[PDB]
Amino acid sequence: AGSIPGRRS
Amino acid sequence: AGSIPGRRS
Amino acid sequence: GAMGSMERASLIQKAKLAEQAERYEDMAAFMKGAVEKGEELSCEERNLLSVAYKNVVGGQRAAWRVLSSIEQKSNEEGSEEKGPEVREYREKVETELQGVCDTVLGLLDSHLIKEAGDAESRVFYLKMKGDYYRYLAEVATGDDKKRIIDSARSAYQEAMDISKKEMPPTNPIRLGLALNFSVFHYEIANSPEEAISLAKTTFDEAMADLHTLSEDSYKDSTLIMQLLRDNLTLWT
Amino acid sequence: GAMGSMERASLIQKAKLAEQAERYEDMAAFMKGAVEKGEELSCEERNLLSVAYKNVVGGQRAAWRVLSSIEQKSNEEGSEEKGPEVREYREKVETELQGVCDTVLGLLDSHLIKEAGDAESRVFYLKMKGDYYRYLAEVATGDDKKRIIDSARSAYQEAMDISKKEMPPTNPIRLGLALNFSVFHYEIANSPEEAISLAKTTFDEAMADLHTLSEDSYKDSTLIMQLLRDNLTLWT
Ligand SMILES: *Cc1ccc(NC(C)=O)cc1
Ligand SMILES: *Cc1ccc(NC(C)=O)cc1
Ligand SMILES: [Ca+2]
Ligand SMILES: [Ca+2]
Ligand SMILES: [Cl-]
Ligand SMILES: [Cl-]
Ligand SMILES: [Mg+2]
Ligand SMILES: [Mg+2]
Repeated sequence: AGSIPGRRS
Repeated sequence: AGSIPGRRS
Repeated sequence: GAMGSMERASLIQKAKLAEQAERYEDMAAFMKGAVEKGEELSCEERNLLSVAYKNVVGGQRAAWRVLSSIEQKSNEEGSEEKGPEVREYREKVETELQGVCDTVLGLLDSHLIKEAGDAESRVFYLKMKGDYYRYLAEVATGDDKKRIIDSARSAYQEAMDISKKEMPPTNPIRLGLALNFSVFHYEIANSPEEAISLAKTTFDEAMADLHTLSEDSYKDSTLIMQLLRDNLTLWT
Repeated sequence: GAMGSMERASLIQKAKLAEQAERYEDMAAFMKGAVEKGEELSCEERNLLSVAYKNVVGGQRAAWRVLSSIEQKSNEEGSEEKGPEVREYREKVETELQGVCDTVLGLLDSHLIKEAGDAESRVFYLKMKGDYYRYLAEVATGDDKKRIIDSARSAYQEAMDISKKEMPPTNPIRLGLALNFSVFHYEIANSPEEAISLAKTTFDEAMADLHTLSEDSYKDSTLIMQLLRDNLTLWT
């Protein structure tokens, strides 16, 4: 179950 | 120019 | 306050540098400084905050899961006593994870959310709020686990109410909020049907609104829509 | 000393946990604690120390290079003044890198090296010593840059002298020492011919000794021999 990766801006 | 990666033990 | 003597604009500039250097702890410290200047954040500034902390807590979560898993194996039938070390270190990681979550939640409460009037800012911060309670919920086992869960649900729900009222179905923030909230339902609230219904409805309403978008917006929206689809594939 | 109240064996156990959780700063802190107990380290314990710090300083080096490169671009003709931020942050990373190097070098000097009598332990530590001066040398620009360089060369050279006397040509530590020393020649000492000659001689003497090895040793030796070959390909 993937959330927003939100790792790169 | 690669040195010993030495990152995993 | 570590960063109290650095200029707002320097903190922002250095946050971008830290991201390029993959120094996410510095990035986080820098944006914490930025926030504590007391001015509202621009869209781009909100993203820098979000990205900084998401990377930090993400490393912590991955470490926690590794340790929690070693811990669970060690507490099995036929497993050999290794001592208190596994639990101790899991607890240390856990404590550090919670500190970070409390720090972000602290910034949101003092005073990002109450100053956020625009839909885009308010929803963004309430989404974060839901996310950071969700991360707390992942490791919670005590008297207030349910309260932690409810705090997440409540922040997510208020975000959704505003998003449905003020933003189009393809809005990336609305989409990412709905994705994350549906993960909440599935992973935290034991509500996999709710999770599947939300993700499905979100995906379909977005689909129907793509025609209104430019090529750049279309790319933004469809990327998150694909994350909704991936979850649905896994869950169904 | 943070770790002064934790058991040696718990520090080691937690270092292994930290490695599995990719928590290299914790791993490093744990092995620093372990070392400061004052007992010599086993082979496996030396590796844990080496791996912990190599990962920490490796993250620092990668960040430094990113920032140093932004810095150099910004100081070009036609480049727009952005202020002191780039240099400031490069300096912060740099300071933190140097601190880590001084910490490792500190442990080697107090008192790992003087207690290391066996070839395998002594060479291992002198190799580390050369490595950590090399990392200092990478960022050095002042009155003692040359002294820093010479400190590396001197630790590397003493390591080599012992390795040539006490270990077979295929010894993984001898091989990794020679690889690293040849990188030193190429990247730090401006001696690319020395670099190429060392790597070549090392590779060929090892080749000729592989027949003496078991399958597991053969795998260990050939892996490092391939790193020598990769460098030679790049350099010739
Ligand atoms: C929460 C969130 C939602 C969407 C994105 N991507 C874009 C383009 O906004 C990032 C974070
Ligand atoms: C310095 C060094 C040399 C060799 C290795 N690999 C093995 C198997 O020892 C690691 C570090
Ligand atoms: Ca406002
Ligand atoms: Ca000894
Ligand atoms: Cl611990
Ligand atoms: Cl700085
Ligand atoms: Mg100012
Ligand atoms: Mg003891």
